[PDB]
Amino acid sequence: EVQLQESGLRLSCASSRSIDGINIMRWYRQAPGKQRGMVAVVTGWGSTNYVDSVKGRFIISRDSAKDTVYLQMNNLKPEDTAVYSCNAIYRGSEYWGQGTQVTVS
Amino acid sequence: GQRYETIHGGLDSIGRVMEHLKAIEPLIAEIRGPVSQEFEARRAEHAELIAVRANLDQAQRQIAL
Amino acid sequence: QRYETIHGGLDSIGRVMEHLKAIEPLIAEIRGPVSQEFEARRAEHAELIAVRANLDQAQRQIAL
Amino acid sequence: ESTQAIGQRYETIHGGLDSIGRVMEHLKAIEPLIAEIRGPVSQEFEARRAEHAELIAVRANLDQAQRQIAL
Amino acid sequence: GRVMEHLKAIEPLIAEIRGPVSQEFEARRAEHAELIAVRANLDQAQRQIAL
Repeated sequence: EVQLQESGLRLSCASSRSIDGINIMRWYRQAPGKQRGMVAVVTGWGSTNYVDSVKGRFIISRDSAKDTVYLQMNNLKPEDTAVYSCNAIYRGSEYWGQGTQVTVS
Repeated sequence: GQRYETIHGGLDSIGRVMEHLKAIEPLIAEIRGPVSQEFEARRAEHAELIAVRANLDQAQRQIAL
Repeated sequence: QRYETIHGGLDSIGRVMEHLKAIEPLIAEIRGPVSQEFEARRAEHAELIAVRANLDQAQRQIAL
Repeated sequence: ESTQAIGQRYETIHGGLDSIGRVMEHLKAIEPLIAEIRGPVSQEFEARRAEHAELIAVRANLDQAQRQIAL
Repeated sequence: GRVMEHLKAIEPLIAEIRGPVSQEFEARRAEHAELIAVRANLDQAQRQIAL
């Protein structure tokens, strides 16, 4: 039982509880008229990677204190325009929030 | 001819109602979907609680000891 | 939300009947002109049979 | 049963949902049949008025032949 | 006309698949809801164990 409420060139979410008691979490990008797509990955380690499209572009960071994760938009070309939704994985479960959208340019 | 055209407007009406189908039905599909995805999160809960009953039983037995 | 799932099933069913009761009558009226205005076209065909027959007779009377 | 049964049940749920989706997709392509059953269809329903006149022209041919017989 | 009568015949599948979702899911949501409290039982178990 976890809730991931969204926020947000810099966007974040907050979990119900147990940040860093929460193992792997990642973010996903929903381009319109398209299906789901992963964006970037933080782990409990702080080990991090991106997807090739946004490689170099986006930067992701975890704040252990206030139960949250961060994505910051960078040098965006409108092509990334999409609706984004932040994801997490907990003892073998999905965890999806409501997500939020990003615009042209 | 005139009567031909009257019932041809009828066929146009049937085409517009099928256009209503084209506009409505898939939205119904992806409103059924997320209900099911929440139910999958419910599978996850069920597995968690499978793990939980055995823990409760071993805890109570060791409490007795 | 799952109550809305139930009602979504019900309303998709309802609009489906809206169709069914539209098509089958609408196809019925569309059936209409087919039959009765082939009768009309047959009337036309017989008339332009009679006309060509009388033209044949008229041209024979021209010649004679 | 609590998960594996709910497992098979959820595969049945998604099978049904997407199967209805497939059936709706098959339905999706019925309007083009309506367009085919109307467009040039109504075109000839105008063509009836278009080509109902040269037979009136042969009506005139018979009339002119008739009073020429009289003449 | 064939395909329209086909949809007429297709609706009953939609109804009967609309059913069990409702029934089984409400009922065994109630089931999971009661099995939620097993976790509270477990928390009481560990607190008593520590004491």
